[PDB]
Amino acid sequence: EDPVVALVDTDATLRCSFSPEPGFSLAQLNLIWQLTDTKQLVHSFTEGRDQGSAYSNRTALFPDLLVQGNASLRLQRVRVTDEGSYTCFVSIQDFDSAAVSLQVAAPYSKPSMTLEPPGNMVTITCSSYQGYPEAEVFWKDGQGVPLTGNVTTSQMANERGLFDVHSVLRVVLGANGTYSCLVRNPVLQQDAHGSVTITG
Amino acid sequence: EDPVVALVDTDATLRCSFSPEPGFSLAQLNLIWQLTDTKQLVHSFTEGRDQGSAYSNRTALFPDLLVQGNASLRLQRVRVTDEGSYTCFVSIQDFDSAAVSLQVAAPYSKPSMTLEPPGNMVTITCSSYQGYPEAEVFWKDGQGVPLTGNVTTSQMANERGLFDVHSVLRVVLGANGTYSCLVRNPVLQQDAHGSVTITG
Ligand SMILES: *[C@@H]1O[C@H](CO)[C@@H](O[C@@H]2O[C@H](CO)[C@@H](O[C@@H]3O[C@H](CO[C@H]4O[C@H](CO)[C@@H](O)[C@H](O)[C@@H]4O)[C@@H](O)[C@H](O)[C@@H]3O)[C@H](O)[C@H]2NC(C)=O)[C@H](O)[C@H]1NC(C)=O
Ligand SMILES: *[C@@H]1O[C@H](CO)[C@@H](O[C@@H]2O[C@H](CO)[C@@H](O[C@@H]3O[C@H](CO[C@H]4O[C@H](CO)[C@@H](O)[C@H](O)[C@@H]4O)[C@@H](O)[C@H](O)[C@@H]3O)[C@H](O)[C@H]2NC(C)=O)[C@H](O)[C@H]1NC(C)=O
Ligand SMILES: *[C@@H]1O[C@H](CO)[C@@H](O)[C@H](O)[C@H]1NC(C)=O
Ligand SMILES: *[C@@H]1O[C@H](CO)[C@@H](O)[C@H](O)[C@H]1NC(C)=O
Repeated sequence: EDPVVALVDTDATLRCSFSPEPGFSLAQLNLIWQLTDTKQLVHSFTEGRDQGSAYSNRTALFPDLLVQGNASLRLQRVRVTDEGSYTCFVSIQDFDSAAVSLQVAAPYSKPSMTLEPPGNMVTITCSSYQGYPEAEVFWKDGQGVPLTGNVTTSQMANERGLFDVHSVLRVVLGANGTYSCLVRNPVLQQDAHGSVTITG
Repeated sequence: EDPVVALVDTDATLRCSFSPEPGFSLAQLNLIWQLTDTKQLVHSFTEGRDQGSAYSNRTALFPDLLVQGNASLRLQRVRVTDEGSYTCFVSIQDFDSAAVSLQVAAPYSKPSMTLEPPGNMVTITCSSYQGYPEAEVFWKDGQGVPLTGNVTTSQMANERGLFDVHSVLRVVLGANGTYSCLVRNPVLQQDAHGSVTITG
């Protein structure tokens, strides 16, 4: 740049320039015109808006032209007082984002078993403590095979969000049956079991 | 990214990343970690400083590692409540500057001439009005040749900064002399003159 010569009482243009990326949008652009030496503010374009002229009320941008990278300032009704160096600061912000999901877990304790002590309906109870998230519960006999029966299973969360699972199987008996509870944590893939065996 | 699995009561790390330019410095970087859905603030690094953890007091950056582009966040003493998606916003600011100097000008009016009316010391007076900046003043005879003599020249600025120049030449007379004043504006390179001619 050479200096800009302006007749007193006329309007003048102070050049400034940038090269915008194809992405570009004015919400990115942050633009300050300042008196070089003092660093007093003259005109600003920030946060997708054209703020005013700061003190003068005699300055303007070419708001239709910014997006194309013209940050030149227009100074009106020039006067001796305006003489000096002006500095144009142009900051473009490129914002990127990434997301990350946190999955929380806790293990369930070894279950504790309970019943009402051979063609009779009896109830077995599986209780396992303080795991997260909700567990998958499986009842099965001693050779891995699902037990038939009515099972009620509830899972109750404490103050800290952790679950205690309480699962109740009502069965009719067979003289030699083992009965098992597997409490699974899907997320950790940890398995907890207990089992009663009934002969007599 | 896959999701991050954290045992309750342990510490976990949420990854985030950037690729910095060789220029790069932390005063450029603006960094927000937010709960994706709510958009509540978790942790920020702005204006060359690491602001705190926002609400939790359980979060940290790796401040020694930012400059290399690691914006990962450390979450401490994890709990069910923390479960969710987190979003990391990374804005880098590249600031450029240019300076432009405004040189103001105004033209001087045609000078007006005055004297005390042939081997006598007389005084001629050049007055020119409202120019800017200070002018160069030249006294000369009628064939372009500098006049010898004592010249006093003063330049006085009005309310608006503009100069009136008043230049006084004291000469001894020669029976046939033309006397001239050239008032020059260096900046505009406009010349203003007046002249008296003296026969009798
Ligand atoms: C940013 O956009 C600006 C807004 O359009 C551009 O400004 C324009 O620039 C063009 C090309 O250089 C100028 O065209 C020239 O204008 C002069 C007229 O004389 C000057 O004096 C009057 C005062 O009476 C004042 O209005 C201006 O300062 C004038 O420049 C002609 O002699 C030339 O032949 C030619 O037509 C436009 O005048 C100018 N417009 C304004 C309002 O300044 C600028 O070029 C762009 N900058 C960048 C970096 O891209
Ligand atoms: C940003 O910088 C981070 C700070 O150093 C980097 O984090 C480090 O990443 C390395 C490489 O992947 C990890 O090394 C692995 O760590 C695990 C240890 O188990 C995890 O569990 C404990 C909880 O008890 C917890 O401290 C962490 O979440 C652990 O990751 C090992 O099994 C691996 O073999 C290997 O050693 C560092 O542990 C990790 N440090 C921390 C504090 O997280 C990160 O890689 C950088 N990110 C980017 C984008 O560059
Ligand atoms: C600047 O302009 C506003 C109108 O937008 C006006 O209210 C204010 O008084 C002006 N200030 C000066 C110093 O001219
Ligand atoms: C966060 O930490 C500051 C100490 O830096 C402490 O004064 C403030 O009470 C903390 N807030 C919470 C909610 O723990």
